[PDB]
Amino acid sequence: IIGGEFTTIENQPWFAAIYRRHRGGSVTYVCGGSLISPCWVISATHCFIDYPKKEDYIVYLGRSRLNSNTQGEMKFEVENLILHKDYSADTLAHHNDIALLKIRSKEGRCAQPSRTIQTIALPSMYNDPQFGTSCEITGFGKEQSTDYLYPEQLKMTVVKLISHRECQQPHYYGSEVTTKMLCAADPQWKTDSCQGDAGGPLVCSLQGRMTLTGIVSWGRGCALKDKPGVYTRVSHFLPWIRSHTK
Amino acid sequence: CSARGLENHAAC
Repeated sequence: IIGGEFTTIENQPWFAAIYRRHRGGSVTYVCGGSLISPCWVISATHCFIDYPKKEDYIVYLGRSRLNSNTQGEMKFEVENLILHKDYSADTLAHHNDIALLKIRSKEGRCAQPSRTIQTIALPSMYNDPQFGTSCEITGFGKEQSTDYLYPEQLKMTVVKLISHRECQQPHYYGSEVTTKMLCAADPQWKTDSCQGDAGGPLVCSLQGRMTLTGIVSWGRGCALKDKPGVYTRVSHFLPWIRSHTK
Repeated sequence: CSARGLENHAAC
């Protein structure tokens, strides 16, 4: 997250931190995700597409820091790793950039809700807030485009939903953005998601409830003028989600 | 390889 503010897991208790083990045994951060039910975390397919073996991944819930333990955290293996069959990627856009991870502990359990671990509601079908609505994004991604390191402490910021029309302007992304995506940006371009935030939550208040409106997917650079963050539009994937979690 | 889209990518 470029700009914004440091936070803790209490302020986004559905946030999932997804890591990969390496042959040799190092573990590195991969992507964020969102707990949508006790056994299911939702994220982005591009986070996994290159290394799609489920045994390689570890998921933590209740985590506020990247490389140290948070009191109350829970660690999970990935029982099922489900990537979207229609995923595709070009120079820029990632299409159908959505993935589901079924989580299970060494003790065979799903998530136990606590002060630091809760689920986030899915939106209702094809129902998204209007452009100019402020929403929040959360992640462990870079604080500056040029940074080599990821921040050790979780961050969040606020960005505004941008119309499809605006986002499809050629100086923006043209037709790379589809109706299955949502654009969001800061009016001054001063805050944004960045590398390492992918898979994490875009959350908007919708009918007075907090709703998983989007999933961090792609963009050109970070906090770059005329180049919004692009998010998978969750309200357009509900059949896929339900069908794959039943 | 400093962008959203390229997290956990081999090519990078």
